[PDB]
Amino acid sequence: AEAELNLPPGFRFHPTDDELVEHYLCRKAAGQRLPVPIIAEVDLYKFDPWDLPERALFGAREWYFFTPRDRSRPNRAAGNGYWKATGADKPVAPRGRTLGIKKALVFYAGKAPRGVKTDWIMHEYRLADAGRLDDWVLCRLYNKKN
Amino acid sequence: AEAELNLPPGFRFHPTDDELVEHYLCRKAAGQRLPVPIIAEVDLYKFDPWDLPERALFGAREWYFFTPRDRSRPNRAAGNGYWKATGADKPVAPRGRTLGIKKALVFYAGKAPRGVKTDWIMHEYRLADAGRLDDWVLCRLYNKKN
Repeated sequence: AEAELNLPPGFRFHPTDDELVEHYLCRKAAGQRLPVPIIAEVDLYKFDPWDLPERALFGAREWYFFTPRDRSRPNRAAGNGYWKATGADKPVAPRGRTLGIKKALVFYAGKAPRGVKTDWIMHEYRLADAGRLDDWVLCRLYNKKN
Repeated sequence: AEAELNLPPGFRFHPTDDELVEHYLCRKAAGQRLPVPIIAEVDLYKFDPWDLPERALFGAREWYFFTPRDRSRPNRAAGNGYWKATGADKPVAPRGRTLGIKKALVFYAGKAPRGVKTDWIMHEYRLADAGRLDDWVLCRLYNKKN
């Protein structure tokens, strides 16, 4: 939607875990210029997931945000519901002593534990004692039934 | 590997079905210039899949070839083995009266039916009476355990 501002057909943003952490999350936490300004900044955990694509700077099937928060926890309260951890923190280990951590979540609309599973999924990527701060995480959102 | 000749990190070839058919297979069968010259041409069904990435013009996890052949069939003999259909032809219907067909295959090394399943997968994309010829198909190859 502004990954539209350059490319030949079939080319699009489809980073690896090493790339998301190394050239996006890392740089934002080090106050480095991003390779391109395509990740929207939002107070994400204040939202219901269906109000999120709003709002993203690009994307049709999946969306990318910089939000404030994490530093390991099953769950993450948000909007009029909560996110529930779908797996374990997964080490993401770029070249340096840089260390990322991705975790997968599912939104439940409603207050715990009487919440109901939706098809909204999120991958939260946090700098997990890498090096570069707290402070920012980088999230990829999307619905299972696209 | 030469999708390397341009782009910002996390950007790469990751086309949709509509895009593969519309701007790649279609153009090759109409003798139109490709948006970029990144699809290798090979006599694919003469090969064993592990000799294919050779050979591709780019790619680390998945690979794209233009090969001669199809026009619907469970199976496709190839190399010292055969490909076996993993599902049904799937309509791919870009904007025009253009109509593609993707089908999914699994290689079995060995002669039928005493062949043994490998983790090589292939998506064959053929122009299925679209419009533009026979003649070329467009294949995406990759191993399940990357």
